[PDB]
Amino acid sequence: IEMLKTLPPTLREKKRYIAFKILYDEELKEGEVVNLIRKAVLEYYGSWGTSKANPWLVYYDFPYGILRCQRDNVDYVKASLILIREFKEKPVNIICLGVSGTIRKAKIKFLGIKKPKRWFVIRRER
Amino acid sequence: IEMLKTLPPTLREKKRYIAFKILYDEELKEGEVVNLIRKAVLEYYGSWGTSKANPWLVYYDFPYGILRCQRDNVDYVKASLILIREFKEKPVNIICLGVSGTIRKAKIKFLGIKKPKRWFVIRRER
Amino acid sequence: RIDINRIEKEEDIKLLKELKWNGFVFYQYDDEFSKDRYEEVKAIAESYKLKVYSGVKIKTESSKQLRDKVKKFRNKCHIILIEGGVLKINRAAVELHDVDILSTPELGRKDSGIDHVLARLASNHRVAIELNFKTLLNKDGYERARTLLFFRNNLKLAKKFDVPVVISTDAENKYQIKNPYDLRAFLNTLVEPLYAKKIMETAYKICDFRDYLMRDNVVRYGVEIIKEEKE
Amino acid sequence: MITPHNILRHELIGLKVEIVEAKNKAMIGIKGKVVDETRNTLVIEKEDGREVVIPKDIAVFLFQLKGCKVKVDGRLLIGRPEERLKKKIKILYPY
RNA sequence: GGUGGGGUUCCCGAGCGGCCAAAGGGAGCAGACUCUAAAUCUGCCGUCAUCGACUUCGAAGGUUCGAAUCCUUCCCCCACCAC
Repeated sequence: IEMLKTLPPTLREKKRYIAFKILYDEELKEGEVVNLIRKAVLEYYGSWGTSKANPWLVYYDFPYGILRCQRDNVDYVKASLILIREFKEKPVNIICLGVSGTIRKAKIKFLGIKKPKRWFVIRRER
Repeated sequence: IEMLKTLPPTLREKKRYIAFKILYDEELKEGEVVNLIRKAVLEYYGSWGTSKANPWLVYYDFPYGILRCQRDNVDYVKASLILIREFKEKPVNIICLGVSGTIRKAKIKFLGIKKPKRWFVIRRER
Repeated sequence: RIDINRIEKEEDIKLLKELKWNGFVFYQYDDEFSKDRYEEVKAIAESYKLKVYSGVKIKTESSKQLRDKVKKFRNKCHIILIEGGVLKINRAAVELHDVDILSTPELGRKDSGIDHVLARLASNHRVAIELNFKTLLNKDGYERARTLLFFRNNLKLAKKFDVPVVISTDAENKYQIKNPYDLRAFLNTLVEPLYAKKIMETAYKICDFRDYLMRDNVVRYGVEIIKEEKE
Repeated sequence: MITPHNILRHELIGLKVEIVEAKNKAMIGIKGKVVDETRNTLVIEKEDGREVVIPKDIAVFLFQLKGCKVKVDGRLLIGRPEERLKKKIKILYPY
C-alpha cells in the first residue's frame, strides 16, 4: 500500500479556502476551470509564486467554486483572480465572495445555508 | 518635442547590469533573445515580478549579452535565467558571468579588455 | 563546490573547471561498472586540473536483498545513490544508515516527498537528501509548480529536523549542467541564503568525510599512523 | 596483542596516552598513563606528577600501543569499560 | 480523542532468564538425483562457508551470575470507530 501520514499542524502548510464565483451566462467544465486557473496562476506567480501560495481547486459544480490557498498569501491569490482577461473566444468572470478556513463555514456565509459532510460518507461507504 | 527628465538618483530605480552568455553552437538574433527572455521572465515572475525586477536586454552582439536588473533582485533574475529549457526546436544555454553597476566595469571583468564609449559619440555625431 | 553528473567528453569538463568548479562526482546509473570507466575518469581529471570521486546507483529492485547486494557493490566504490518513488524501498534505504545522499521523492511518487516518520528516521540514521534539477528542465508549468511545492515541503522537513541537503543538477549532457552561483541564488530565492550556503558546505563535507574514511586505515573514525601492527 | 581495530574494546588502563585536540585549551599538551576509567572519564597521571581528570566526549585521544599511535575519539569510548566490552556500537558522523 | 495488541534471518512465522537452545517454512548456493528439468533428501544457511565458533531478536538505560525474555523511557506497525 502507498500511504503518507499527514504532517502535524505545527509543521503542515497553513491553508485558507477562498470561495468565489465564475460569473458568465456561458458554461464551464471543472477541467476548464483548472486549466484556466493554472494558466493564470502561472501568468501572475511564476514557478516561485506557485510554489509559494499553493494553488489547487477543490470544488466546482455551479459557477460558484472553492479553491485552496496558503494563509499568508490570500491577497496574492485574489490578485491572481483579477487578471483573467480571455479564454479562447471569450473571458470568464471571477468574483470572490470571501475566504475562510473550512468548507462548512465558507459554505454557509456566502454559498448556501446547510452544512454537508460528504467526504466521510464516500470514504466509509465506498 | 517629447522629453522626460531623468529621476534624481535618490528616487530613480536602483539598477544592476548582469553580464551573461547564451552558449550554443547555434546562432540567435537579438530579437529572438528578447522574445525568449520575455517568455521566461513571464514564466518565472508573472506581472508582479516583472513589475518588481524590471527586465530589459541592453546588449547582444556575440552569444555574450548584457541585461539590466533591479538592485535588490538580481538573484531572482538569475533564477529566471536558469529555467530556460526549450525554444521551438532546441534549447539555448544561459550562463551568467557576473553582475556590476555599469558597462565599462562589467565589460572588462569577464567580457573583454578595453573600455568603449559609443553612446556619447552616436549622440553627438548623429 | 561539488556537482553530480555523467562524463561524455573532455571539453565540457574543461569548461566546468574554467568557471568556478573545484571538483565533481561521476554518476554511474547502471549495473555494469568496471575499472576502465574509472581510469578514463582519472585521465580526464588529470587532463587539465581536477579531482573526481566516482559513485554507483540502483533503481527498482527488491527490498533488502537489494540492500545486501547494494552494500556488496558499494564496498568497491566511494559514494552511492538510491533513487525511487516507492516508499517501501525508501524506508529500507533510510534504515540501512550507510547511503550518503538520497534522491527522487517527487517524480516516481507525485503525491508528497518525505514523510514525517521518514524524516525522523532519517534524523536517527543520518542520511542526506539530494535535490535534483534535470526534473525541473524536463517538465511543464504546473508540473514545475507541483515539483517545487514538493521541494519546498522537503526543504521545511529538512530545516526543522536538521536533515543534510545536497543540491545538484543531475545532468546528462554537455549543456544540462548549470552554474553554482545560479543554484545558490535559486536556493536563496526559495527560503534563505544561509541555508543555501549550508547546502554547499554539507555537499563538500560529505565527500570530504567519505574520502577521509576510505583514504587510510579508518574504522569507525579511528586514525592509525606510522609503525602499525597490521596483519 | 592490542590491535587498533579492537581498541574500541581493549582495556585502556596501562597504556601511555596523549591528547591532540580538545575544546579545553589547557587540556592540549598532556602526556601520561591511564589509571582509572569511568563511563566518560579517564584519570591520567602525568610524567610531571599531576593527576588530571579528562572527559572523553570533548576530546580526541592518541593511545600509544607497542609501537603504534592510534587516534580515537572519546565519543567512540562512551560507556563504562565493563559495558564497552559487553557490547557497545557507536557510529559517529561529524557533519 | 479512545481500546486490545505486535516488532526475531532476504519474505511469512514460533520461542521456559542460560550451552549461534535461537521451532522453522519459503528463498540463495552447493551436494545428491536425472539424458535434461521438476519433485524429495542433505549441508552452508549472516560471516569463516569441512566439524565448530562468533553477530543480529526496533533503540537506549537499568536489574541480574548472565538479557529476545524482567523494569523504565523513546519509537514505529496493526485492527476499528463521525451516524
